[PDB]
Amino acid sequence: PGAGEANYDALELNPFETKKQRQEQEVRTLLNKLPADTITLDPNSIGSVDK
Amino acid sequence: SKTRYYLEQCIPEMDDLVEKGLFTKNEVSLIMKKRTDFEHRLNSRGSSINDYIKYINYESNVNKLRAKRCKRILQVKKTNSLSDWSIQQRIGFIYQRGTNKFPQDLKFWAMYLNYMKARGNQTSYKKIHNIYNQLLKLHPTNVDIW
Amino acid sequence: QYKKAVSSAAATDYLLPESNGYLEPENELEKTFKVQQSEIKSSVDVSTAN
Amino acid sequence: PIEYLLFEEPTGYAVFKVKLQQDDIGSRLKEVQEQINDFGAFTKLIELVSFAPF
Amino acid sequence: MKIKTIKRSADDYVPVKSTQESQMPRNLNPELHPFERAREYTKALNATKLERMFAKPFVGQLGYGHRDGVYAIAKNYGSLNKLATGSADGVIKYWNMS
Amino acid sequence: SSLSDQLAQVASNNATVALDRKRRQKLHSASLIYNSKTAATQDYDFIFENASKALEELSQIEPKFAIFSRTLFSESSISLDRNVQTKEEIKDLDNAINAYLLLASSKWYLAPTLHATEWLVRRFQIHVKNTEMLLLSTLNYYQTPVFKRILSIIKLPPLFNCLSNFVRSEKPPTALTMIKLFNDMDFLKLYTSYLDQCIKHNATYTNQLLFTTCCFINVVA
Amino acid sequence: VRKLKHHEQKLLKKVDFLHRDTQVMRTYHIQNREDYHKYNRICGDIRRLANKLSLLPPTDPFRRKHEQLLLDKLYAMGVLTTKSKISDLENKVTVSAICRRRLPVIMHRLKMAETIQDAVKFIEQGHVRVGPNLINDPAYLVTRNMEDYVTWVDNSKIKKTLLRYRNQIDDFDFS
Amino acid sequence: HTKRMQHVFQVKYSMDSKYIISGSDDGNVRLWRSKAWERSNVKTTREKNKLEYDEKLKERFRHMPEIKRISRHRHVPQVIKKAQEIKNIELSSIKRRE
Amino acid sequence: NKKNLKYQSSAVPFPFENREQYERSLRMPIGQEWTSRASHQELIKPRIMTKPGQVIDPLKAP
Repeated sequence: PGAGEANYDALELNPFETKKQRQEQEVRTLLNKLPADTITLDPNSIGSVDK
Repeated sequence: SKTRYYLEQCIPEMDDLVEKGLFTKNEVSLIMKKRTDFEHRLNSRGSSINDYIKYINYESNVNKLRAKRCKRILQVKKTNSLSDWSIQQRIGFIYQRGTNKFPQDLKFWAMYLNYMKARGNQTSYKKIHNIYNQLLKLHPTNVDIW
Repeated sequence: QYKKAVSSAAATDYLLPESNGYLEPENELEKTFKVQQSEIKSSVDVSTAN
Repeated sequence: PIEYLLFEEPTGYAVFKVKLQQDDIGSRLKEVQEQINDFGAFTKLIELVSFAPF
Repeated sequence: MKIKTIKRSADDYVPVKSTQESQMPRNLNPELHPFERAREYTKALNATKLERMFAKPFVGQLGYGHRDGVYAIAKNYGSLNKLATGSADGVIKYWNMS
Repeated sequence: SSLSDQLAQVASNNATVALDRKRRQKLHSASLIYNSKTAATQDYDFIFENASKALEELSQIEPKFAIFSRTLFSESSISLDRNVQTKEEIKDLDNAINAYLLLASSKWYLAPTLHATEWLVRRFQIHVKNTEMLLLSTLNYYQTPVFKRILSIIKLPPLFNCLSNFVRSEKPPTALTMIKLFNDMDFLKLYTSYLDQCIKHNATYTNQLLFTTCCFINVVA
Repeated sequence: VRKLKHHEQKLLKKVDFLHRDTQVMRTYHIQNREDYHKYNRICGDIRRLANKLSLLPPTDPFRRKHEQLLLDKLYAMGVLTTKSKISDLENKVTVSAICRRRLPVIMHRLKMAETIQDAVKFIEQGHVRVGPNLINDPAYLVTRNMEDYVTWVDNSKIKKTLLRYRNQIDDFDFS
Repeated sequence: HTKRMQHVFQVKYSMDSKYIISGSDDGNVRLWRSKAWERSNVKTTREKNKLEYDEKLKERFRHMPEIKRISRHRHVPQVIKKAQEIKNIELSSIKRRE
Repeated sequence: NKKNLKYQSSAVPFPFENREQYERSLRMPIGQEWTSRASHQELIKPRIMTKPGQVIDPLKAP
């Protein structure tokens, strides 16, 4: 009865995807793929400052 | 998109309406399902005056239900809230959108005028003027309108 | 500014499209783990049963 | 500063209200000339207001 | 034993018409949208790359020019087409930049 | 039982669920009066207003249809969906629709019946969920554009392969083909059950009985 | 993936994880991409043997004997026709030479079948024999002498019809 | 900078703030874009929002080393490059004798 | 877990005065996926905005 999350988010994952939406979104994610070395233990370590 | 803009603009009065004890979460959510259906039908191409009219009719019935609900559940003629004028403001917004999209339909223009005049207690003498100015400019050779 | 942002997120929450589903007893004699997949399929919607 | 325009037609006069102004210096550029051709951008620049038929 | 599950109305998600634009549910749950810093950093980096490949400054020159080098320019502070240029030849011109 | 078979079974179960835009335009484009384009573009409100007018005309013809106006022809009937109801409510729908087809088998020469049944097709997907009843209802009108269109939009249960060969052609099915159909032995049991239902509900008429008896004669012949 | 547009090409010019191989596929009809890669790797193997044997001191009986062994064995395989050179070995041993040594191509130049695809169909249907024994798999490089002794299997419809046209059929041999 | 523009003697910035006019003594009155991107056409609201979002994001991440390297790389004539390194040398000299 | 310099920033960008101002703004995100539409707009509204083809007189008020 309560396993999956009832209300998803279209910008990320559509259970309903017309072929054109799917391919367009594929190119979208391909553009914005994160660099491999961004993977770290704390996903905020990009922001800070040092000199 | 623009539908998202309209829905979020609708949120706060919904917040107020649930906050005051006269609409349950589920009922309000159903109301928003219907709202979203209408919003997409207007925004998407191929829409028609029938869609605008049905949207208006649904909202008017919601307003009536809200009025009777506040009459019954707390026996107050008028809550000093945001909603009580929010629904009619949205109806006016619908009329304006419909007429800016189909300035041809005399029947819709006339529904607009009848609504605004009949609710004329709170409305503007000036607002009737503006509607009539715009209509006359668009259809100068309608002696019926004149 | 941050607080304005999170209040906006909460309003979106009023705007969500659906609702999670649950499973509760109503009672004390019977317990949840005693239900059977046949019982659920009988008691629920045909799209899910399919 | 082009607030309105007048357009004569075989079936009567039309008057349009200019909503935005295309930039005045860039007018000779490929980009603004194309937006004149396209219909989507012309609607953003112009909305009809009046129409008196003959 | 009151139960219910996630039931979707295909009528609600996939519109009956063909022209009608399907709806895009949105959920602003932070755990649903996972990478803020890395995602936005790459959006900004792509943005600067696009800036560099769209920088095209020169837009054009004004007629055939002046014979002998330009030494006076004065824009019209009232209008927007008009400037006035003048050259060491002694010849002054009033340009329509539109 | 190969995985392909098992998935064919599941596709049959989910025949009428529109899981994406393309499948929806198929299921909605299938229609009785309008061609594919206009069918795909129009809406439940339009279809339903036409249905209300048509069924009002039919009720004026004979008073029986009022109950269907009450139960299958309301704005609530605009709202509901086949797929999100439970098994019991599915059976209730099926009983109601079978009763309506039994009534409507008698006036298949009226554009009112054509329009009302068009509503029923387009909203409750009879042309997929229950086609045996529909075909059995309209079988004796087999020389009519209405029946040609029903073949065009239908999916054929395994008994009607003869009509299957005549789908999407231009010439009407012939008496000899109908005689093959009846000459089957299982189909005879099916049609026997249908006549039993018609009799117990006292809803029989000449043309239908003529076609039934002529087919039985030619079967024994 | 989508024939992606100009600007996004410029950002992502190299993101495609999805044509001499195909050219030979069409010109001499070799069987598969892995087949073509096999021939390329064979040629590379030969090249590297040449390089390393050259690195070996040229004034060595071992190196020179092994060179002559290699070149003779290649000649016997019939990929090349000459014997007097080594630069021949480094240059003209080609996927083209191997693929023209391929059996259906041999059938075509020796004129068994009018086309490469008809030749391969005949190999499948089992109508050819090399010396005693017949051949079923086209990717069969035929040695010099053997390709000289290729012909049909006996009592096949193909030979029967050939002889019928010639009016030289002879049923004693049950041709 | 251009190979065909020399001794900029007069500069005037335009009354719509969008363009730059430059009179140069080779006899020419060129005119340039103030921001080298902003095409003059009218932009659909979606595109406009995306562009403003671009600008906000890169103002946010302006000082990250990769983005700074990319958005500061601009090609300059060799005369200006060499003059700049010489001028830097002279300033270092002054500074350390001081 | 030594932090990475290439993705470490360099100096507080302009519109901020202090490192902590900078850090908190980095805590708040802009993109469409993390804020409602209205908040996304008013966060990306640029400081100075001009109408397209009009002339900008200097201000005059007393």
